[PDB]
Amino acid sequence: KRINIRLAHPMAPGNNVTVGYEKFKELVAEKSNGRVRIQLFGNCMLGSDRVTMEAAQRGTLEMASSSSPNMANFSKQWMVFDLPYITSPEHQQKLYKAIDDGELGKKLDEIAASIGLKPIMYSEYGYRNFVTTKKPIKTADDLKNLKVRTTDSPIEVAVAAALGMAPTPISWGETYTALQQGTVDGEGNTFSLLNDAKHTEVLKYAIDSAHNYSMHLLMMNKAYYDSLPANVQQILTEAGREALTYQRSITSELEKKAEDAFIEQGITVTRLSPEERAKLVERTRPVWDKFKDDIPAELIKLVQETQQ
Repeated sequence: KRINIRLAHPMAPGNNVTVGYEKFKELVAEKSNGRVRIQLFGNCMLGSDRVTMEAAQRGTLEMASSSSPNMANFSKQWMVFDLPYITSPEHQQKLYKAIDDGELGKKLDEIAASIGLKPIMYSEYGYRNFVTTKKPIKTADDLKNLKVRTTDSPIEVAVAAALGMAPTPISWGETYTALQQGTVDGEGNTFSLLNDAKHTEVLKYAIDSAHNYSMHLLMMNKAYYDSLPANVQQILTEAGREALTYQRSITSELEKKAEDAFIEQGITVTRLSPEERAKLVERTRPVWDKFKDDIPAELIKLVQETQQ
């Protein structure tokens, strides 16, 4: 008989992550001649990122996708990815290869297995960049004393404080109002999201700080995966790997288009000098020490090895 597999995620129609999951669904049905069907539950239809991931861990749902920062709720080891300047866009190809094929990908599988999960796709999300409403930012010093919106992420807060900024955690839904009303001076996020949410309407300045990286992790319940016939496991594995090839590339293209949209809307986008980049790196490096007790040195090293 048919195998029906539920996949919950929090993302909206047309989003880079949502569309990777559509390709995954398509590829599963092709490779299986229709025997296996992924049923998509996007847009938090089955609950928040956290609720649907816990369902996947406990086995009341087959698959779910969570952002790498939210995965830190299940194991703080996932914070390795959030550490400021642990990776940079220059080296992304080597990062993907390590995650997909390498010792890094093996270590992550171990971590996922310890919390009841099997990784299927490490969907690209991308790098966050600082933006402001009124205060020109072109250098690392321009950041000092900025009131900046953050999420609840510990690393986000510490990065802001390390740079001399005053972090204010504000929910996403409240952030546009806060910028418009001036309770914060700026934020840090992807160009794609800022453009898609039209934060660009209130922003005037951007720098290519690339000070945080994230992914969206599609996981299957490990016991469920282990209960499947080898040919089905391989279909899922292959489909996720193949879907990821497109999703990674689509994400890059969308980010380029978003940056173009910033410039078309009159936003000044400053490409930081080597000197200024070096200042952001060195100012934020002390954050790693604040979090190293929950992040194994071996995992940090594996990620670092992808950047050389």
